[PDB]
Amino acid sequence: LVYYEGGAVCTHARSLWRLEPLRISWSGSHLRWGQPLRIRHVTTGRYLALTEDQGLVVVDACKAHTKATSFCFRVSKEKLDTAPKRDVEGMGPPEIKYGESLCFVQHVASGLWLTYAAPDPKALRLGVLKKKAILHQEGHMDDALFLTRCQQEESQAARMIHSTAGLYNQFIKGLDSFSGKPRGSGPPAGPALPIEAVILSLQDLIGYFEPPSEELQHEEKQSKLRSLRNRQSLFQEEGMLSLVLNCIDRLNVYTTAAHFAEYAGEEAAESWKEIVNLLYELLASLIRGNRANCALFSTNLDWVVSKLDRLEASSGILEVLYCVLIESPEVLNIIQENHIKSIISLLDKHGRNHKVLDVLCSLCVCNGVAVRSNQDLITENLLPGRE
Amino acid sequence: MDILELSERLDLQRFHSHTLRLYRAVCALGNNRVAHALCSHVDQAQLLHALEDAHLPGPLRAGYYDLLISIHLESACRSRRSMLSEYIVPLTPETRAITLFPPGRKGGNARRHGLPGVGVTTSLRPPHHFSPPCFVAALPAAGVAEAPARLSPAIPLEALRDKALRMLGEAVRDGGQHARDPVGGSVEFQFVPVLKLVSTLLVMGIFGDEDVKQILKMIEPEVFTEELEEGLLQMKLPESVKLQMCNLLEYFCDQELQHRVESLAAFAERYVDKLQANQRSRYALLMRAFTMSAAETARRTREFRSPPQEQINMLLHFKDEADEEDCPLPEDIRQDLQDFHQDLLAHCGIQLEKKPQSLQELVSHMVVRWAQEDYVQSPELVRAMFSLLHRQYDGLGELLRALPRAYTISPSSVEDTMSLLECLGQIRSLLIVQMGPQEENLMIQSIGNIMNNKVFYQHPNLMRALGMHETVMEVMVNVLGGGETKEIRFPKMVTSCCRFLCYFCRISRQNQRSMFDHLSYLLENSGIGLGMQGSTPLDVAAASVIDNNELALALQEQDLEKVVSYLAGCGLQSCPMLLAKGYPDIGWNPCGGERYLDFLRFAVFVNGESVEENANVVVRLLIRKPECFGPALRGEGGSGLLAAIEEAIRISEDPARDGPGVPPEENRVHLGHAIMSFYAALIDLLGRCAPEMHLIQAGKGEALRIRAILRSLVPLDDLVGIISLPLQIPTLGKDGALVQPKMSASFVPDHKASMVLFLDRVYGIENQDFLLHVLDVGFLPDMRAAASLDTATFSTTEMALALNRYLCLAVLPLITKCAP
Amino acid sequence: ACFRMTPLYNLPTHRACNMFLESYKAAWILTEDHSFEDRMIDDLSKAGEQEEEEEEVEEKKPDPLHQLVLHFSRTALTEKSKLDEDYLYMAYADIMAKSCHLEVEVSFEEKEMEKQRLLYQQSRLHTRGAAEMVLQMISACKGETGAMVSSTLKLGISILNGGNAEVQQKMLDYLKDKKEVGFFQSIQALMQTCSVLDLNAFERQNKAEGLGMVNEDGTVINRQNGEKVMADDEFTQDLFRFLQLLCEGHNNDFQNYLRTQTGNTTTINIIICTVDYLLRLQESISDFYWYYSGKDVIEEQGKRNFSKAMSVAKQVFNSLTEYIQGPCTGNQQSLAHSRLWDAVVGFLHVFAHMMMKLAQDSSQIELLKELLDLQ
Amino acid sequence: GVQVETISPGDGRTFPKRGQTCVVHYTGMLEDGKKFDSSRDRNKPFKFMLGKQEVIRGWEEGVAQMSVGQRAKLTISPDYAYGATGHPGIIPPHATLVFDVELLKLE
Repeated sequence: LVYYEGGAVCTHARSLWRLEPLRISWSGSHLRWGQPLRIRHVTTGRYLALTEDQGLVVVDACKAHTKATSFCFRVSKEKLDTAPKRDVEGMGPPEIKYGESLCFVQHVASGLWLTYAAPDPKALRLGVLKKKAILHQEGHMDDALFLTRCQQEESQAARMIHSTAGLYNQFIKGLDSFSGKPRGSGPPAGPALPIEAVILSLQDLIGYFEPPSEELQHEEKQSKLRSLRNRQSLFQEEGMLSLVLNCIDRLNVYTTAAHFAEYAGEEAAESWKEIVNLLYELLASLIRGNRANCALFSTNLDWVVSKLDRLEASSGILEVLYCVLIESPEVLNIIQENHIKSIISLLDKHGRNHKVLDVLCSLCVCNGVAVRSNQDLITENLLPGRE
Repeated sequence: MDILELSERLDLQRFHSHTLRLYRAVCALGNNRVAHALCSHVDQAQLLHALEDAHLPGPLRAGYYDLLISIHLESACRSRRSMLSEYIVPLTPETRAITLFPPGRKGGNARRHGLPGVGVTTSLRPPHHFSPPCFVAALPAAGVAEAPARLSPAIPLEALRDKALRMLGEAVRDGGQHARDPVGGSVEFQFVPVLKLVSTLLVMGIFGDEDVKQILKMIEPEVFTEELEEGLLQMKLPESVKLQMCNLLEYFCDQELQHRVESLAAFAERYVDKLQANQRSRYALLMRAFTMSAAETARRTREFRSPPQEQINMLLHFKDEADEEDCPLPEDIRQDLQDFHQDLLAHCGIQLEKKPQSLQELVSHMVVRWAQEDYVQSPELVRAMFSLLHRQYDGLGELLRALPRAYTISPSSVEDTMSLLECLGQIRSLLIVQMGPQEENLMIQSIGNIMNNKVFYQHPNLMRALGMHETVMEVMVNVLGGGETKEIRFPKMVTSCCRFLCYFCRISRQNQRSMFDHLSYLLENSGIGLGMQGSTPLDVAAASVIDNNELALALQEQDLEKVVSYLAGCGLQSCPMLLAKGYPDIGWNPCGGERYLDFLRFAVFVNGESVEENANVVVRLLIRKPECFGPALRGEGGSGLLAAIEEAIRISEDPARDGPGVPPEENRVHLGHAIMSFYAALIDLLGRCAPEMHLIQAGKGEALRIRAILRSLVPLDDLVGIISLPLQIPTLGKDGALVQPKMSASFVPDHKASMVLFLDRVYGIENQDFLLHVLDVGFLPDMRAAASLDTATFSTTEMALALNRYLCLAVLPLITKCAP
Repeated sequence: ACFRMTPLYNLPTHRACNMFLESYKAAWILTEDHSFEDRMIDDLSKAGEQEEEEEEVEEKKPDPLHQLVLHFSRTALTEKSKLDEDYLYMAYADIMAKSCHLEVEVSFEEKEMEKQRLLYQQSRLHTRGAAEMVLQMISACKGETGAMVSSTLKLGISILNGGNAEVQQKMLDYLKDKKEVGFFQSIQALMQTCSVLDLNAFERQNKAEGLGMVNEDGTVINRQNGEKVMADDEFTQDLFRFLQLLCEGHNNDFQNYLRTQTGNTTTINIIICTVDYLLRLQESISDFYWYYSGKDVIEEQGKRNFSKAMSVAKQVFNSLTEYIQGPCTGNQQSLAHSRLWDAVVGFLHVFAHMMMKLAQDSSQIELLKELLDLQ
Repeated sequence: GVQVETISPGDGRTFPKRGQTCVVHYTGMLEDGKKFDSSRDRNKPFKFMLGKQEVIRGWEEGVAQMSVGQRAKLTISPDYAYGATGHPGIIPPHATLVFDVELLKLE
């Protein structure tokens, strides 16, 4: 469904649309009044369409057949349609401006105008600020639309989110397909999983989210940090973080590569460990330096403490925890004795690593504020034994 | 092993250094109990030995220095630093003796400054308190979070002070020789820990005058000689060491400022004595001399009719020398002030060689030389050095900004002031840490002690300078915001947060204005506090606005709109807390609508008269959001007020519609009473917004329009019906047991009083027939009932008391007015 | 109570001492004038021992003033939600602002001399990065009014006075290479925050002063608070003076950049924002007129608020004039297609009626003169 | 239970009485041998009054048996010591305590 919405949705990716003229050649030409075209949603790959049954929606390309998905921009609502314009080779006349021209969207076949539904009463009581978008014969005067440019960063990020979501969902679907079906002394009996593509995507995204080097100058480093925080927020709002969590959850049920092979085969069992480490590293990259993304774990912190003991990605899980605790005080106020004891057992079982001490130090103080409960629990459980 | 093998065993070095970091973290920010516990694992002997151990790695050396500071010194230094900004000067012989310039042969104005940090200081700083470390002591029977807060562990401060001086001198001398084997492997690791310890001890006040002199000689002997060795400033030191040096210099500059403040206070003592005597003699001589002239006698007497502050201003207005003649004071008294002013300007350096000969020149030249020599890479160091440069160049402005924190007190208030200061230090410490039960108890107890203190009431300007109310508000809000949506914890602390702040506005108008300035913050924090019962930030706001026409007229329509939006949300949605408690689900929250309404009442009604500026705004906002009026008074599909009251009474009779009907608190909400009280508050607020008559006689269109709107909203027949509604009366029955109404769940005379006020202010009683109608329907029956209840058994009943209040407050005055 | 007012000799010494402290502060310490700004700036501009180094020249080490400007630019460029208040920054900005101007017919040569001295004192700053720091802090304020932005604007005005083309060029080059929208976003938000006359506030103030309760401390009748009416008049004038000085000298590059920023993803028309503020201002002035129309004589506070509004309007008019002078044809067309015509119609109505009304009483002559100058 | 063994003898006649301040140097170890307290590290003798209940039951009774100048080892069960709750951070729950005590003087 399509809505007129204001707020952070503006800065979000879901508000991003791509204009696709019906011609392949010279599709980058200047847009022209009455020029038929399709409107694509970047993060979903779906196309604005008019459907007899559900009216204005976004449909898949397979169902986009140029009668539902063909739209034009008109400067005025009058039904002139005096002459269909001839196709032009070259960029052509520069008619429509960014942020100045006022455009009315019209479905070519029906001639309907893009407009809002005039929210029914009690919507104000709900405090719902979003207005469903409809196609209507007359519409409203204010139906005109400014077109605003997006950053190359945002466009790239939206496309990458779309592809990453598709890939990881296919991976998850395969894992669910052979979740509870052992292969025995046979094949896993299912479509080949995209291990290589998943690995390369994970590596590319880690490099994409890599933090700037300290050697950099202050101004450029701050600009890179802005870019990184924005990209993290966009990925989070489009749900990549939850997708990574789901992938990790499904890969965790298998303790080891052999246990994975029993269901998937040795060929994927080899890459099991690499994939889990890459997923944890990507999670750390997404949440590092982002207070909101780190705060999301307040509801589910046990998701990390329960996994701390696992041997395959111990360092990655620990880094995830470190980032979360440095950024978010909410997690610190929800900490518990069970969590502290698990972290101390990590010292006991895995060895004397100063990173655990850094985590425990972060548990005590955040942003100049101390947590007495955490302080006292750490003291009581760690110090007196003296081992 | 020997701990010194960690010079080559590096993994162990890192692990142990981070262990020291953890030790500091667990005791960070006031956990004196954890400090005591640590004193067991890392003992005083270990720490002191580590201080002197030259062969340790720098990380371990610094970690042990900082661990000592954290365990023993951090809380005390922070508490003292909090006070250092303030200058509470007792009027004492010691203060009198204080002079900007020590005595000697040179004239004070032209004289060389005395040594910073050396001399007499009378400003009040509360003492440090320490508890010995002992682990064989009897375990208190008292429970956790109720036992008193523990003090920081004790360590021998004079011995530590001497050792710090000695190590600093040794470091200076060896850095003079440029050894290839510095302690810790670096000049940084050699110097920084000692300097941090020394700065902590200075701020704490451990160092004496001679020790300060030795430190000054280490810094720069040539400048601070009192009447070869190389100084740290000449030792060509790295940036972190420079940062510590800057902190030390900041301490000394602060001491110079404090000396200026104290000298000004002493001069004020001495000079006020003379001015008071002169005023007495002059009044006296005027009385002997009133005979000759009347008018010019009047003119001088204008001085004694002036308030004291204006008398001061008049006496001191002789600077320009053009107002000298009009200034009454004689030339000698004037010259005393002029001389002191010149001395002050000289001491601050306004009055105008290669060798500095003063702290200001030393600091300025050092900072400029550092910046010239190298491009500093440390923003913190840059900030500090340029702050010092600013202070040296503008000393008068520093004093000008510091004085607002200066207050002179009699020596007789010293002990109470010190107790109050300790309580305020506790409260200030509570800002940094998260709230808990123990912290809540400490907060409540400190507030109670402060409120018992007489100084709190006598010296409200002192408290406003101290920022007591602001710190209390910061604590309250830090509690409010955290997990606000889920639930509000530590409600007793917020209830205290009024009792303190919310008597505070009553103590003085200036306090009330100070809180009015923070009003919006209180209002935006009010939303959660509503569910909590007792004294609330909305009550703090009401105290800020109450009975002050200036503040009410300065009140903002933005704040009013915020209140009205909250009330609309209340009128549209029920209370989730009540729903969770299992109450019947209605569509709106009478309980919060009532609070917002009485806040608006206090805003619009002052000293018996309406404020039209706020009243009209309230009316307009309320009509624009009419859901605030209630599900009744809605218009379309809306039952009337009278029907609402009747249905509320039926609800009160019927459980499972008045409450959960499956209270320990006994404050259990009764929906019928809540609805009746909401509507009564609404009617009262509308009546209070109603115009005063004199405007109506003047024929002011705005007043007439407002009154017509109010009448349209509330018809008269409904008011009369509510006034006529019967009120249950205590009866004696069934063995002589009293059957008696419950106020919290029943219709009460205050509901009627609101309607009476509305009727009087809006509709008015101008016709005998209507007057008699009201008497025969509603008023007279209630008077008969009250008089019937005027019996020994029934006289003290809450219903009888409520009836008497209702009558005297609303009815009887109305009958008196309508008597003709 | 006036008779009962206790004489000074009857008070306890400590209360009297605090009163003395406040009075002495106000009369002596505050009134005292000491100038250290120029001396500070010179001492920080001078660089030492580079003559003996003889390679540090080729190295180009920043001098202390350059380092301070770099520090504050660092603080500005740091990524965070809000611009924290910095008394050090504001104090040093005030010092630099004083350093520039450092100040009945005068000679042409003297007048050129003053220009040259001012240009030198401006160079001391913009060679070291003051213009870029100004822009960075304006972007950092994120459209929130405050003392930080006030000091930054005053510094910008100080360095830009006389239409300093060098500072102009530097500002523009910085803006165009960085291609950041936050600067103009903050400018727009500050314009929106800028206040106009409020008759409700005026009436409330009048009623407050009429009530005139004595303050509980001593006796203070008609105790004055911050002027509820146009409290931010100085800020509005400084903002528009800064925008005017950008275009001073008929700098077509600014005159067009203010209208449109080609490189940036989005652009803001400061010309139209100025027109909108002017329209709001003339609406306020016409309403305040209608308030005073019936009354024969305007009172003192009304005169004052009229003077404030007319000063703001004069500065706005000069800014709009400077936007187009040279001429800048695009800005001319934008204004011609703007609502400046409606603003002018309203101003003409007010001008005529106030002219007639104020001619009647001589007590209103100064306000009439100000009105005529504004026309 | 308090269990006292003489490391070094005292005078053998002068024994603490109620209301009499005892001055001691002590070193505290857990039964495993870990040290948690020592007055000598602080370099300050520890003074306590008998019958007052400043110190734990074990110290009361054990020092009651000692003599001036006597050095002794005191073994105290948890029930005479801090017991189940323990001393947080310092002493674990259910910890037997070993102390080396020198009774310097009575005052």
